[PDB]
Order: sequence, then structure tokens, then C-alpha cells
Amino acid sequence: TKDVEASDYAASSQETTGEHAPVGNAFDKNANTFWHSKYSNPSANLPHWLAFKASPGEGNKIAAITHLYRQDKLNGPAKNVAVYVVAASDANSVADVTNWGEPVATAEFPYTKELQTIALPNTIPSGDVYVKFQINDAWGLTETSAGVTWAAVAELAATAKA
Ligand SMILES: CC(=O)N[C@@H]1[C@@H](O[C@@H]2O[C@H](CO)[C@H](O)[C@H](O)[C@H]2O)[C@H](O)[C@@H](CO)O[C@H]1O
Ligand SMILES: [Ca+2]
Repeated sequence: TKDVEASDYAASSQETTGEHAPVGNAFDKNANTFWHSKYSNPSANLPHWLAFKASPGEGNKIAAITHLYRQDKLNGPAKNVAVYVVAASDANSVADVTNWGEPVATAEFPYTKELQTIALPNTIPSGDVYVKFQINDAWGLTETSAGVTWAAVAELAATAKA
């Protein structure tokens, strides 16, 4: 698998007050930086999401989404998550996508900071697509604690069959 060019980043919210965690940090190929949902007041509640345009080249269809948690500490990583994909011809930009359709994939991540890979069905649109990665709930401050209400992602990407 090969990494797919990403562009046109969007997020349901982002924290820039309590720390510097804007949406761009989930796409900069740097495991030491992350996007964080907004938790300073007025805070954002679940679900949280990130969205981007994936451009695998004409003729190709993306194969998977990868997710890398923040790497400094465990602080309630994503648990149940969902992936939406729409053809790029459906809207002018990521921000113009109103209807994401049914999820093409769901996963329950284990309690960890290691890289997660979500395989996508071979029936999704080929070509350039808009992608939304959505965190519906989260792990707790420990593995058996009540789930937290925020989210953080160090790296998000699409891959394609090389
Ligand atoms: C600054 C710090 O270490 N704070 C701790 C909390 O961690 C922060 O949590 C907020 C969300 O509430 C952000 O996620 C931020 O990035 C984290 O550093 C931690 O959740 C609590 C409980 O252990 O202690 C705080 O001290
Ligand atoms: Ca990063």
C-alpha cells in the first residue's frame, strides 16, 4: 500500500486555546503533533470528525484509512469509529459536502496508541473522493473507566493499492 495525497482538511472543531492542536496537525506526517477536538469552553461534544480530499490518481480507488493516536500519553483514545466516502464530483469542496451517506466502514479500536488500519470495501467510488473519519465514542482515562468526551488524532491518511 502507498500513501494517498490528502488536501482540503476540515474538522468538526479544533482546540487552539488550551494548546495548539489545529486540524492541519493530523495531516503533517509528524507523529509528535496532533489535532484535538475543542475542549476549552464552550467545548464540543461527541461525535467528532475529520474530513479531507483523497486523490489516488485516475483509475485508482483508496484501499484503507490509517489512524495514529497522540503519542505522548494515553488520554482516552477513540473507541467506536466510522468512515464515510463520497465521490469528489458530488461537491465543490470538503466544506460543501452535506450528505455523507451510510458509513462504508466501522471499527472498534482497542485501547492503544499504536497505528490502526481500517480496510475499505472495494465497492466505494474510484478516483478522487472526500473522506470523513468520525469518532463516535472513546476509551476512558483508563481502559476500564467511563469514556471521555473529546478526541485527538496525530496522523490520519488514506492508502491505495500500490
Ligand atoms: C495539561 C494536562 O496534563 N492535563 C491533564 C489532562 O490532560 C489533558 O486533557 C485535555 C482534555 O481535558 C486535553 O486532552 C489535553 O491535551 C490533555 O493534556 C488529563 O485528562 C487529566 C486527568 O489525568 O489531568 C490533567 O492534568
Ligand atoms: Ca501530526
